[PDB]
Amino acid sequence: GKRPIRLLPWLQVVKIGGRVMDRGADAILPLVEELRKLLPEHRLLILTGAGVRARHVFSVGLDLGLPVGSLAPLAASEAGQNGHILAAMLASEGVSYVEHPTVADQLAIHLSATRAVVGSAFPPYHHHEFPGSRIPPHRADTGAFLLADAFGAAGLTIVENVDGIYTADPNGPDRGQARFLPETSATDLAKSEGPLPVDRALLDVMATARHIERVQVVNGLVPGRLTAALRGEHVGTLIRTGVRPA
Amino acid sequence: GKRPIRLLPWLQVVKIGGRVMDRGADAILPLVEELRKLLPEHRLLILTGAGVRARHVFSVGLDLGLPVGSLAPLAASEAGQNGHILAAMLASEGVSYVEHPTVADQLAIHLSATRAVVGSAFPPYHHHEFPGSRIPPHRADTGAFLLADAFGAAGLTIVENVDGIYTADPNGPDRGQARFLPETSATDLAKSEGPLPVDRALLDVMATARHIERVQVVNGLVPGRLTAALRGEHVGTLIRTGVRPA
Amino acid sequence: GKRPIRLLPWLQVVKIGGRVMDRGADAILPLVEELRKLLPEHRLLILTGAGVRARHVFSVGLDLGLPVGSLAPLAASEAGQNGHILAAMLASEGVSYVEHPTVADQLAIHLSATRAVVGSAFPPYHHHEFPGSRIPPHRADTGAFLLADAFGAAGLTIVENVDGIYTADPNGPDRGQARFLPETSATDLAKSEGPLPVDRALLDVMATARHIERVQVVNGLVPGRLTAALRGEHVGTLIRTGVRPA
Amino acid sequence: NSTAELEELLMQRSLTDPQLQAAAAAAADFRILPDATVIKIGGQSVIDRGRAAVYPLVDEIVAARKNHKLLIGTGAGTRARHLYSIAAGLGLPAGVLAQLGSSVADQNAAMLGQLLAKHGIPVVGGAGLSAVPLSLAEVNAVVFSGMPPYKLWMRPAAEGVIPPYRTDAGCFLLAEQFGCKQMIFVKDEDGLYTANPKTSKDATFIPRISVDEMKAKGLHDSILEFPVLDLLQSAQHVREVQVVNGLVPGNLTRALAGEHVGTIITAS
Amino acid sequence: NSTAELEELLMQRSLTDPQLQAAAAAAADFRILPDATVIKIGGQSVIDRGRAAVYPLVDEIVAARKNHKLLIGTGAGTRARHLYSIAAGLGLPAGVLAQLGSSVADQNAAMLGQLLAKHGIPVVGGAGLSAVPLSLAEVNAVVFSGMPPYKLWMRPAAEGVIPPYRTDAGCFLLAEQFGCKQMIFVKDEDGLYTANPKTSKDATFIPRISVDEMKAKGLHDSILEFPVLDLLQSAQHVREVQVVNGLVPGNLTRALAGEHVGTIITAS
Amino acid sequence: NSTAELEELLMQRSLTDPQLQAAAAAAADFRILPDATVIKIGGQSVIDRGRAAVYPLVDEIVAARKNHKLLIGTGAGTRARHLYSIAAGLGLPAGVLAQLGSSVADQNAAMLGQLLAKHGIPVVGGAGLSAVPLSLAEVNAVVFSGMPPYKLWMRPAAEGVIPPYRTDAGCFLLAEQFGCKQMIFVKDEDGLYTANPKTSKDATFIPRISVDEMKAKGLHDSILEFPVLDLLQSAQHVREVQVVNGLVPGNLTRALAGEHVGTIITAS
Ligand SMILES: Nc1ncnc2c1ncn2[C@@H]1O[C@H](COP(=O)(O)OP(=O)(O)OP(=O)(O)O)[C@@H](O)[C@H]1O
Ligand SMILES: Nc1ncnc2c1ncn2[C@@H]1O[C@H](COP(=O)(O)OP(=O)(O)OP(=O)(O)O)[C@@H](O)[C@H]1O
Ligand SMILES: Nc1ncnc2c1ncn2[C@@H]1O[C@H](COP(=O)(O)OP(=O)(O)OP(=O)(O)O)[C@@H](O)[C@H]1O
Ligand SMILES: [Mg+2]
Ligand SMILES: [Mg+2]
Ligand SMILES: [Mg+2]
Ligand SMILES: [W+6]
Ligand SMILES: [W+6]
Ligand SMILES: [W+6]
Ligand SMILES: [W+6]
Ligand SMILES: [W+6]
Ligand SMILES: [W+6]
Ligand SMILES: [W+6]
Ligand SMILES: [W+6]
Ligand SMILES: [W+6]
Ligand SMILES: [W+6]
Ligand SMILES: [W+6]
Ligand SMILES: [W+6]
Ligand SMILES: [W+6]
Ligand SMILES: [W+6]
Ligand SMILES: [W+6]
Ligand SMILES: [W+6]
Ligand SMILES: [W+6]
Ligand SMILES: [W+6]
Ligand SMILES: [W+6]
Ligand SMILES: [W+6]
Ligand SMILES: [W+6]
Ligand SMILES: [W+6]
Ligand SMILES: [W+6]
Ligand SMILES: [W+6]
Ligand SMILES: [W+6]
Ligand SMILES: [W+6]
Ligand SMILES: [W+6]
Ligand SMILES: [W+6]
Ligand SMILES: [W+6]
Ligand SMILES: [W+6]
Ligand SMILES: [W+6]
Ligand SMILES: [W+6]
Ligand SMILES: [W+6]
Ligand SMILES: [W+6]
Ligand SMILES: [W+6]
Ligand SMILES: [W+6]
Ligand SMILES: [W+6]
Ligand SMILES: [W+6]
Ligand SMILES: [W+6]
Ligand SMILES: [W+6]
Ligand SMILES: [W+6]
Ligand SMILES: [W+6]
Ligand SMILES: [W+6]
Ligand SMILES: [W+6]
Ligand SMILES: [W+6]
Ligand SMILES: [W+6]
Ligand SMILES: [W+6]
Ligand SMILES: [W+6]
Ligand SMILES: [W+6]
Ligand SMILES: [W+6]
Ligand SMILES: [W+6]
Ligand SMILES: [W+6]
Ligand SMILES: [W+6]
Ligand SMILES: [W+6]
Ligand SMILES: [W+6]
Ligand SMILES: [W+6]
Ligand SMILES: [W+6]
Ligand SMILES: [W+6]
Ligand SMILES: [W+6]
Ligand SMILES: [W+6]
Ligand SMILES: [W+6]
Ligand SMILES: [W+6]
Ligand SMILES: [W+6]
Ligand SMILES: [W+6]
Repeated sequence: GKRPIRLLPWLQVVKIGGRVMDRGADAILPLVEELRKLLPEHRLLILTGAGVRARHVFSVGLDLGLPVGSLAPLAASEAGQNGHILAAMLASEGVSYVEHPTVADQLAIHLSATRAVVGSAFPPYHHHEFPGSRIPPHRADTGAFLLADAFGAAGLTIVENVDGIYTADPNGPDRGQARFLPETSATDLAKSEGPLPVDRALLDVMATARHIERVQVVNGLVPGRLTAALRGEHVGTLIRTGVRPA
Repeated sequence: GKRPIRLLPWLQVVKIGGRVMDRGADAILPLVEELRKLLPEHRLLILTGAGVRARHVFSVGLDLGLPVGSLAPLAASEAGQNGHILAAMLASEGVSYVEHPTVADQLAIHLSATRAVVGSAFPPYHHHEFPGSRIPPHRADTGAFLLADAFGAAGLTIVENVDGIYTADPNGPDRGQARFLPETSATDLAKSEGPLPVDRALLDVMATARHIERVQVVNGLVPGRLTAALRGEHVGTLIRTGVRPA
Repeated sequence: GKRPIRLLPWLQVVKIGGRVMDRGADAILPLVEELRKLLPEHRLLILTGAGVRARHVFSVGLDLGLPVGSLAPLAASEAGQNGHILAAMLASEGVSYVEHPTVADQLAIHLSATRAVVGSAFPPYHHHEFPGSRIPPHRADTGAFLLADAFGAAGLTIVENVDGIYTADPNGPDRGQARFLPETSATDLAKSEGPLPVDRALLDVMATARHIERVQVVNGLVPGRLTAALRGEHVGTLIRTGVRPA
Repeated sequence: NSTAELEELLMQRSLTDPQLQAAAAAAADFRILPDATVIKIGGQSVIDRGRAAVYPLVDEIVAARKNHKLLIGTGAGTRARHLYSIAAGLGLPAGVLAQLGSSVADQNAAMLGQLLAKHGIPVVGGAGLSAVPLSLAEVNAVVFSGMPPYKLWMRPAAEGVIPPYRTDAGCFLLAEQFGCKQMIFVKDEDGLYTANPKTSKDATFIPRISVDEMKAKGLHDSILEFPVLDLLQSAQHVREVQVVNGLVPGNLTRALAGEHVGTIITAS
Repeated sequence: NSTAELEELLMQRSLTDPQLQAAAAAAADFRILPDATVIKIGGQSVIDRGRAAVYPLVDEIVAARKNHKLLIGTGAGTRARHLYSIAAGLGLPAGVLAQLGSSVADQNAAMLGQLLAKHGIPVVGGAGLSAVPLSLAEVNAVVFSGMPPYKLWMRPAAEGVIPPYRTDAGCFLLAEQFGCKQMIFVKDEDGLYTANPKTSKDATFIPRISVDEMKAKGLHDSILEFPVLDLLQSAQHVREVQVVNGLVPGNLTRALAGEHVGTIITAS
Repeated sequence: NSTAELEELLMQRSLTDPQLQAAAAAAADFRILPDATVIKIGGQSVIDRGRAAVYPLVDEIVAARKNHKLLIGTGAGTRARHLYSIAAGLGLPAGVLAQLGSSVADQNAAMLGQLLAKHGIPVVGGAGLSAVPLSLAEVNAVVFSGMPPYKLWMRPAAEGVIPPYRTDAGCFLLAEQFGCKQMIFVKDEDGLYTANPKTSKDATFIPRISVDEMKAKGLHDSILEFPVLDLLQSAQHVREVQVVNGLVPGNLTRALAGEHVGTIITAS
């Protein structure tokens, strides 16, 4: 479709939910062991989300009246911290955390040096976050997708603390009526109201995407799901972005 | 001649003229394909020049009365942009753009990580550019040579949009009387008046050089010339710097 | 002992005394040749001390009345300069100097790219140096140990211009009564008064160490001692830190 | 809608939960720099034209900062168009083009800053903001590069690879984020017309219009292009903008004095 | 103890030599910012409590900088405790936790800075110092993040992996290094008590005490924890500190005016 | 020589074309900081001498900035000579030595800055320039490190590996680039002599001389060495420099007041 070239067609991008990291060692150690075993199989950019500490900083910032552009970098910092924690656990395998400018400009050389690098999933919108909601809309799912698609990566897998997307929050008030969605499209999700385990802005950037045709959301609390998802096995919710092949 | 040691004796430095980049895809895609094929053969520092956008910024800056030290970093930025464009095209081969401090201090580790890196050919003279001309004298040819010689590189090849040096601008008013120079010396060039396809300051830094004995200027619009030049084949204009072997 | 994990258990840390560097080529060239031969055998973080130029900057700073927090970064800069000199000598082997933030966050990827990197041994305490002495207490031995132990490195070897620790300064007024100590403990050293070839603060950080059980101080002016020390051979003074195995 | 209810929702729901979104919308609204005006000095429209356009505006800025706190952002212009043409021709995506354009806006800010330096006015880069210069009567202004920082994470347009959020958007978002009182775009036409005034000898001048009206009139005069107009409709703090001709002596000075020169574009 | 004798020792001895150490101790003592007061705004104790605690203190800072030069450092608080819990649970060492906590103190400084920006007061990061803002009557204050820069080179505590030198230590060391006249810690209790006043309905207030007395009384009320108290005993310039309750309207203003609110802790 | 002819040449010729060079030479000449004086405080000649030399000059700078805008650059000195000796002995090239010397000039600037901080005068590093401090009456001065930024791209001398462009050159080029009104080098001799006054008990003082005359007299007194003297002959804005003895109480103050202390060296 005359689309832009893929910059890193061999790259697999993996976004790790900040609420997975927030579970601490019980979740992180099995995830690290699974990532270790994946290093020889894939060339990975592992991007971390923010999780509960961003909620706390939002609670303070909103109480101080701060605008959405003030809150964005404050949440981004939490995703960075999670990336530093994860990279520390993988340091002995040669993995380090890299900052945004390095991800933006020097990822190819870093993935030549080593099999995986970790970075923040939040995009550097910061004080130029868009207005409208008091909650920064371009968060970790959105940033990871923007990067994956800009690079023309072989995939983006979103690793969450739930099996995938349900028809309602499976940890919420309406938990009883939450039905699992094995497959959905971004456009179908965009026209539903209600919470999701992914940013709403992710659906918007899926609409303008040029390369990534599907993103799978999988439960990183179940060993082996991330491995399976990276081989294309259907083990969580597939989201079709509406990109079609050339 | 008691000269300084060579820091990176195995390095090949390739300067790509900004006016080659300014030709866009028609020039850049064949050049990228040739560079791709060179990656397994040589350890390359690829440095880009500035080209026409630096002329535009000079036109504005000079119209605003700005001094030569103001114009220098403004032209350097254009060479950086060209380096970012070129590196993007080679990202899937593991090549990234590296900034000046990294080139100055960390090139050895970067060339251990990957087969080539791209950087700006302009030197970081910036507001400390020398006075005298209203046009910054230490430009891309000069910066690439300074680096190549400081490193004691195995070579510097200058990739231009012309076959080499002529006795007059082969795209100029006196184009009719322009005769091709297969070989020349920096000192012979320095004592001629008239335009050249290389900075005049390059001749001055050739005079104080410690290692690089010859620099070849070749037409990067002809596939295969850069490959040949990197093997020492005479396919453009050889400039003898006046360095002699120890 | 429920201790923290080792981040880079395979790393060997080598601290090179600034007074070794101050001997110039006569000391540095044999040391570089020995380091070259070590690159295929070990994964090395080589950290340089400051030496005599830090004494000069202390003399000026103290004459200007500057506090210990002012003097700390001024001495650190000298250790950085020595690291840049050493890395230049090893550039052709792929070794570069890396700055503190890179050592702190990105060492694993750098040691994936290349076999050794050089950095400053001084820690980034700077204006937050502790008060009490007018001489910055957290110097190169201390910084190198802090890093080695934080990483859980396989070792730290301190390369000095003397055989090891004596009972008095073997280049001092009481040189006549200086007896060589093949082995000592940090606690025994901490309770002696008198000069040492290592920072006193090194003994304090040895007391709170979690991993490094012994540090050997060896004479880098004798070819082959650093090689032997890195294989665990006893060729200088072993300092027992008081860490015991788990 | 207390702190407590908001904090509970923040802890227990996804940020996408409509209930949490609604509770956050009820938060207090602090304006960080409420007494500043953000001005964008056009790249193609002003700076690329050199001394004849830039010198009078420098004099205006110097005069104006006596009475008005200014954040002065720069456009990118012809060199960015050149970069975008080369990169688009290579098949590079919007995120790569976005970094290229940032460099050109930065060159322009450097040039403008050098003309303003002797007047005390700095070029700033992290916090465009810059609290110290903005607070001094001797200063009361700063210059910044207008491109947003999105780089590789730039949102693409629906079609094509030209970054949609460029220096008008970057300046607008700074005004919006800092809660500035006024946003003035300084370009090379008197304001908005019913058609592009360069390619039509018939366009009618529009002194005031809403974004909805511009869309409904099917306006294609992209003196301000749509991405910034959509941002304007979502804005909390800056709900109208003014477009003025920087080529007219004193127009900036007059707009800062509350004169209705140019076109006022309202969110609603 | 001349320059000459000191310079000889500096050249010819190890820095560990007791003779060189003694000669250096006799050097002149320059105070870099002798007229500044360093204040720490608590993370958990103040900033984490939001508007009710922070707004009045912002008003105090704005009022106070009219008469007093201030370096205002921030604490870290609950988010750092969360990070420390996760990282400690993974077996990460103190040097890794130290970097995590720095980020939280930086977030807090960014929030406080945004509330102060319109008053001209910047957030600074390299030289906390910042010579220009500190010297202007219009400014006379700066905000900085309180964590020390030790990162991976953090000295561990004797037990456990929680970094011992956190934001109280970072602010104290800045006051000490710059030779500031006063160090005020602004937290959420009136000062030091004979017991923790949150977990004891019986603690007795202590208006003034030395570090030795706190140790001898076996004080566990860690409104200030021991690592900063040991630094205080070694300090050249700042030989006492004041702990005040930032939640009480005007307490900071009053402490800056020389009123003996809270607890004065002396080195000896 | 219009904009148009210049723009045509700029588009269509090599920058090396004598016609384009001539057209560019006819451009207007804007001075960025025309009312500033650049002063270099000697490294070996002043700062390395410690308090006896530096304290009086700090007092001079503080007094002087009341009437004069100052950009104060530092020399490098003995530690750089040490680094150059070690590195030259290893066979390192001038570009490597250049980075080493920069570090020493930076240490000196940090020391001088710490003595000046309480007076509001900052150390600056990017834009030496620094527009805000330079414009304030309370400030009106900044300190910067004198080494040029050439690093690995340093031009070598004709012989040897010692970088030819060091801190005199760096300060001179800043004065020249910013179009400053005056350049004063502050060293440890009263000025230029017919011989080196340290190694000759007979040298004659020279109050005023041109670079051509220094060359023709075959002057070897390298109080200022030739690379900066050649730069001076090419300069557009600063066409003479003054060398003064910073060790003489008030000499800097007097030179800033227009007194002809020391030696004036002219381009022609
Ligand atoms: N429709 C839904 N399907 C599945 N989960 C949902 C849905 N709506 C809300 N959720 C909630 O989303 C939670 C995931 O929370 P969230 O997505 O914020 O965390 P995260 O992705 O780990 O954080 P971050 O975005 O910072 O990385 C799930 O645990 C679930 O409770
Ligand atoms: N004597 C000459 N021989 C060959 N080319 C010449 C000569 N004199 C002028 N030129 C012109 O130099 C042109 C190359 O332009 P120039 O060297 O500025 O571009 P570049 O090297 O690509 O740019 P940059 O220096 O920014 O990398 C040739 O196309 C030719 O027209
Ligand atoms: N008890 C001792 N045993 C051995 N050497 C001693 C002792 N006391 C003092 N010294 C001196 O310590 C000297 C080493 O000096 P020092 O340790 O400062 O240098 P360095 O380690 O090279 O410098 P840096 O700490 O900057 O790296 C030895 O040469 C010796 O003269
Ligand atoms: Mg999620
Ligand atoms: Mg050329
Ligand atoms: Mg030692
Ligand atoms: W981040
Ligand atoms: W981060
Ligand atoms: W980051
Ligand atoms: W970053
Ligand atoms: W960031
Ligand atoms: W920001
Ligand atoms: W931003
Ligand atoms: W550049
Ligand atoms: W660049
Ligand atoms: W660059
Ligand atoms: W750079
Ligand atoms: W640059
Ligand atoms: W510059
Ligand atoms: W510069
Ligand atoms: W350092
Ligand atoms: W350094
Ligand atoms: W460093
Ligand atoms: W550093
Ligand atoms: W450093
Ligand atoms: W510092
Ligand atoms: W510091
Ligand atoms: W930019
Ligand atoms: W600039
Ligand atoms: W700039
Ligand atoms: W700034
Ligand atoms: W700055
Ligand atoms: W910013
Ligand atoms: W910004
Ligand atoms: W900002
Ligand atoms: W910022
Ligand atoms: W900003
Ligand atoms: W700033
Ligand atoms: W500022
Ligand atoms: W500023
Ligand atoms: W910008
Ligand atoms: W920080
Ligand atoms: W911020
Ligand atoms: W900030
Ligand atoms: W600052
Ligand atoms: W700044
Ligand atoms: W600092
Ligand atoms: W600091
Ligand atoms: W500082
Ligand atoms: W600093
Ligand atoms: W500081
Ligand atoms: W600053
Ligand atoms: W400042
Ligand atoms: W400032
Ligand atoms: W500032
Ligand atoms: W901080
Ligand atoms: W420097
Ligand atoms: W410093
Ligand atoms: W400094
Ligand atoms: W600054
Ligand atoms: W700054
Ligand atoms: W600069
Ligand atoms: W500079
Ligand atoms: W500058
Ligand atoms: W600059
Ligand atoms: W400068
Ligand atoms: W600045
Ligand atoms: W400034
Ligand atoms: W400043
Ligand atoms: W410098």
